[PDB]
Amino acid sequence: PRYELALILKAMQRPETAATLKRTIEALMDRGAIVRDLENLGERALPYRISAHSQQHNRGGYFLVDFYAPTAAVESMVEHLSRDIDVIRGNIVKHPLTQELKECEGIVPVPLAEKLYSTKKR
Amino acid sequence: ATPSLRGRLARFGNPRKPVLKPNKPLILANRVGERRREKGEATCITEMSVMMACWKQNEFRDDACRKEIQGFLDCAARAQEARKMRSIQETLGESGSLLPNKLNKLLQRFPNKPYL
Amino acid sequence: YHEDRIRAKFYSVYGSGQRAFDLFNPNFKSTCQRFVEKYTELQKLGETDEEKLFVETGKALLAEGVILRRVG
Amino acid sequence: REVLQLQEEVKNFITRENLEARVEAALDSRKNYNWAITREGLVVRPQRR
Amino acid sequence: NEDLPISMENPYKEPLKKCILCGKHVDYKNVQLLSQFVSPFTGCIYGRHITGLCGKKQKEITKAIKRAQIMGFMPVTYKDPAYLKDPKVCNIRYRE
Amino acid sequence: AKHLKFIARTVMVQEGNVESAYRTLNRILTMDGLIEDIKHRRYYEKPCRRRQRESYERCRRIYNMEMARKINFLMRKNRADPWQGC
Amino acid sequence: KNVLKIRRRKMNHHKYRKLVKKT
Amino acid sequence: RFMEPYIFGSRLDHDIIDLEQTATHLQLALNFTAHMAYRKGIILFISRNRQFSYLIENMARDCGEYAHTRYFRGGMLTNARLLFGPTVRLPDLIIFLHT
Amino acid sequence: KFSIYPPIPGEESSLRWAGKKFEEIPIAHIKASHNNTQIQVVSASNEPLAFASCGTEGFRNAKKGTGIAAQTAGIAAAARAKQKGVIHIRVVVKGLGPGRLSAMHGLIMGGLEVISITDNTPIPHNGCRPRKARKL
Amino acid sequence: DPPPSTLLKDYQNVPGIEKVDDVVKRLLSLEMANKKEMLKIKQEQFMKKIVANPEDTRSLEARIIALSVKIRSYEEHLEKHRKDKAHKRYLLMSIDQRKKMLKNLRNTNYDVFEKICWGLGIEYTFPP
RNA sequence: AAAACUCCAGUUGACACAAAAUAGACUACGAAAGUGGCUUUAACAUAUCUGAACACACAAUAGCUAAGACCCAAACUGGGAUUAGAUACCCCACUAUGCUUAGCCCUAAACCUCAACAGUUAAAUCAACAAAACUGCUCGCCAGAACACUACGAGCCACAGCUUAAAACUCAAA
Ligand SMILES: [Mg+2]
Ligand SMILES: [Mg+2]
Ligand SMILES: [Mg+2]
Ligand SMILES: [Mg+2]
Ligand SMILES: [Mg+2]
Ligand SMILES: [Mg+2]
Ligand SMILES: [Mg+2]
Ligand SMILES: [Mg+2]
Ligand SMILES: [Mg+2]
Ligand SMILES: [Mg+2]
Ligand SMILES: [Zn+2]
Repeated sequence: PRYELALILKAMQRPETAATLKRTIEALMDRGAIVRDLENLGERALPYRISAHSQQHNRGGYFLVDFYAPTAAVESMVEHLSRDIDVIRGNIVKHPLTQELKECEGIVPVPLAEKLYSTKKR
Repeated sequence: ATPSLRGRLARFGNPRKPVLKPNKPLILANRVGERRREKGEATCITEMSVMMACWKQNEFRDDACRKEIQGFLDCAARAQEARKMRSIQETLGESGSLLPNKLNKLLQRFPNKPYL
Repeated sequence: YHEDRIRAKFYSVYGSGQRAFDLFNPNFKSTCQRFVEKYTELQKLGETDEEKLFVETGKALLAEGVILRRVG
Repeated sequence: REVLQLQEEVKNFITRENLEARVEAALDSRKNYNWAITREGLVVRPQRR
Repeated sequence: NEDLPISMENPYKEPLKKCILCGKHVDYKNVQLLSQFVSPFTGCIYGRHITGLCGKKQKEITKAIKRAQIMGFMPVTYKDPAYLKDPKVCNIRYRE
Repeated sequence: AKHLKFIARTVMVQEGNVESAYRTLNRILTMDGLIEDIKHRRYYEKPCRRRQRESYERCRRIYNMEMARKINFLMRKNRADPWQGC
Repeated sequence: KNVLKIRRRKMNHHKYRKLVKKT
Repeated sequence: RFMEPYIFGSRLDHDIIDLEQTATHLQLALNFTAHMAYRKGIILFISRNRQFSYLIENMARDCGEYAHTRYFRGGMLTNARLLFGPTVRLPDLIIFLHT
Repeated sequence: KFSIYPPIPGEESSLRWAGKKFEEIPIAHIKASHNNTQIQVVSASNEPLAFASCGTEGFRNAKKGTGIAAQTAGIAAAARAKQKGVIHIRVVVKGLGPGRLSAMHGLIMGGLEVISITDNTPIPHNGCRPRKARKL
Repeated sequence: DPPPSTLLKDYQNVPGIEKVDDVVKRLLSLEMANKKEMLKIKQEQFMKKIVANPEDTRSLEARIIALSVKIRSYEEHLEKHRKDKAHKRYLLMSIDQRKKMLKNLRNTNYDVFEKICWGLGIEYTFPP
């Protein structure tokens, strides 16, 4: 099946991030994962001070790696990502385009659900 | 908007766990409950505090802290007249809400008939 | 009835007529009744497409002497 | 039709010789998956600021 | 004779109201859409009656919100200050 | 404590209006459900009592909404005496 | 109201437990 | 519930009373009320309705009959021996304009 | 005009108070509990400047969780802050209790100015297990 | 054990196979797929080898094959995950249902019964 | 009000092997018990029904052993206030326990007390409440009570127990 990867790095502009992306692509190709495309979300700002490997990070970027990984290499990829130092965090999430958009008609006013008690004068 | 009440009560046609478990039967009455009033206020304390502070700082004479004590007296009189006008208005005047008497009268005018 | 569907289509396209509905006159012919009568007399000829029927009904209403207030 | 579409789409992938150019094009490009909505249901993208 | 009513498909039926996010795609990467459904002060998720969506729609919305908060794409206890000048959709009553 | 500082639950004061801002903050906290949540978590609540209290709150809210809708529907006939005697 | 039998059974069980704890 | 054979159909959540059997029941109603006054009978109009309480009282007054559009006491038509006098001729026909 | 939201530290922050912005304003933390409250004024560079509570005056036992004691503690803290030059403060409320606004009123009456009322109640998200429910 | 690349059911009776390259063959296989695909492939192979016509889905033989596939899957999940009570109960119930269906088949048709017993290898034991 | 700690209290920089606000105005999954922080994998049976105490498999939490951590809550414990007496209702610190691995008798108000499979109410109409009342097939129970969630017997990885289950005596009862 298809999966995604929200890769989070530190602040290195070009060389170190390119090297980490090269290492990730090599690991994916060695673990039997066909890399499709790559989406760059740009260097943004972290919503909170993260405490990953050793140092505290407060200014990192985001990357998206699209690939087709089998159902036996996900744990190995997670271990390889956790073993990295320049990688803050990264969860392997399946691709959202697999689940198609289900059709709907909206809401509907539910009537008064009667027929719950007896009809005695009491 | 009122929420749904389909699969809430434990009935014969509900093969699931009961969501809502009321103690009284869900049958609306024709009376409005009495509103709450006269609670613990304990207001107007900063004037007394500053008066005690002025009395403790200098001497315990009356001409030393005249401003603080006259402000405390004015605040106490204002609180008293405010309580008086509140007790006067809360017996015939309705602001925002309505009087429970007219409410229960209107409910008795159009009562509920659950027994069909 | 079918005139109910015709009036539904008329209210969906145009809307409320400029004349006030007088519920006291038994023979009160409003804009909806005239539209239904025109649609019926045009269907009695021999047309199937609803768009052509609607256009012909609008032309007949504009020719009989009334202003069609449509929401464009 | 689906397998023909898949065959036409698979022509643009990443293997072994397309790595440096691909990472350069990725670093030299940005994408924005953020878009707002209104009360009427229209899609408004913040890229018009 | 011919003036008798016929039980048809019940005319005078207005089309059912859709939703503000029915013909769209709910994803966790979208931060603006996930932040427009949260309080700008305490960062609380509004109820079902405040937003005005269905069951599956609100479920996907809150799941995407939680995924973005866990993975690291949107604050939890507060709202991003750069997403404040946006068209309000939820029904509020405070501030005044 | 890893998030930002003065952003969450932050108001402003306009020309010394410190009581209005405090009342606004209190209303926001009561609408978001935080003071009641703290008062509930002040003591450990058992899951049985938790479910019972939740069901009680839900049924009371439903009854209050029904009564409010009935009052809003019946307020249209809150007139005087159009027919004297009779 | 309707718990007298349950209280009697509880008292009997308590007496049985006391007898078991004794000897 | 007891209003199915007396209603033709529904026109936008509005019950339409059929006039086919309505005229048949009205002819039998007017025939039963005509022979009552023709054979020296008492007709009482009881209709607790404040909206039309003035028109009913004047119709029974000009025709020499009786009306009762006010508050109906408890033991009136039943315990008529302790609410008026010794013996009171009970009306053999009572018309209800508003049930 | 006048946005209730706080200014961002990012671009141009257009609010000035005594020649200073908003991030360089000293903080006045208040920890109001169910029976005692403490008021400490800390500068922007995280340096203690003043500290006044109910226990550092003369109140003992349950007399610390009152409005008068909290007001006196706030007045004392405001005076100790004015003795060194603070003027502008940022009140931080921590926890609930009777003396929740009395400390703020005392800090205001002491001679200080409050421009932002903040509160960071440590509400646990199903965190630690509290004590058992007492039998009243 | 089917090979990792053997074109599953959804991509089997489709024209154009020799013209397909390698990446599409590797993606449309059993490596980047789901275990349900392998189970369906095993069921189809069993229905093509053992019984004759595989089009009859509502027949008893197809139900027996499906229950056997489910039993094998539950046994694999149990030998892979030890502490699993719900899956063990489901496996026992599936075994009981398969045994009851085999009993019914033997009572109504012994030929296909013994054919299935020879094919799948299982033997209907008489309950004591 | 004690009593407890004065290596205590306060903002800040550095930190988890339990629990997962706001989505909870949702009725969802699962045979039931039970289950709502995120990510990945396997997966939730049966194209007539019922059907075990002559069987099999699960089953809230409470109790044990063999290996460890231990903020917090808390059986027991010791101290501190009132009462003629308080081993409890109020407070302080802690153990067994709530956690991870494997093995035990399987305990409940296991209460939605309503056995499962299907249907109905203008033919059928209920002592009274509760959740209005009935048609076809099938398993276990009842017919006064305490005695007795009781000894023995029959089976148990359990040796203060679990499953099944009486006799003796009293009364006009409950
Ligand atoms: Mg009750
Ligand atoms: Mg855990
Ligand atoms: Mg069976
Ligand atoms: Mg311990
Ligand atoms: Mg502790
Ligand atoms: Mg157990
Ligand atoms: Mg239960
Ligand atoms: Mg039972
Ligand atoms: Mg049964
Ligand atoms: Mg048992
Ligand atoms: Zn929708």
